Amino acid sequence: SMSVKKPKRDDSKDLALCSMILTEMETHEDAWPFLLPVNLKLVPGYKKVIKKPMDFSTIREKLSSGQYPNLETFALDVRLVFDNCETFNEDDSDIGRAGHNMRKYFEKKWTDTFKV
Ligand SMILES: CC(=O)N(c1cc(O)ccc1C)c1cn(C(C)=O)c2ccccc12
Repeated sequence: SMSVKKPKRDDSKDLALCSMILTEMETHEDAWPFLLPVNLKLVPGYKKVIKKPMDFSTIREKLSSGQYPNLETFALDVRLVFDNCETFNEDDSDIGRAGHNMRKYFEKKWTDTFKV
């Protein structure tokens, strides 16, 4: 409360750490469905069904331009990519399985990186 400060983690390295994680995501073999935005003009259903499209290149732009207030808003956008993928794709399709793989890959990196 007022004049009572909770000890809080050192967040000075978060930008660098999130960029590192995003780089590893971008270079993962199964990253290909997520490297660019879904083409809203060529993919029927997507624009109407997926209310908040997100992809790695958009996250990279936002990260490079100071549009993430904190590390949690970054993680939200990464998870949005995979939540969108699950909504639109069958689990056993190539894109669907890529998304599950990439979510697992992300969440372990997230855990290993930030609760030291
Ligand atoms: C151009 C395009 O729309 N896609 C795409 C396809 C690729 O092979 C490589 C990269 C991308 C961005 C699609 C991504 N999709 C996802 C993530 O569900 C889709 C879901 C349905 C149809 C297309 C896509």
